Amino acid sequence: NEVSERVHVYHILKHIKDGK
Repeated sequence: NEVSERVHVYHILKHIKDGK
């Protein structure tokens, strides 16, 4: 499913790069 796969990959990069 296109919605399920893309939301998962966007949250991993947003939390590590912006948060640290």
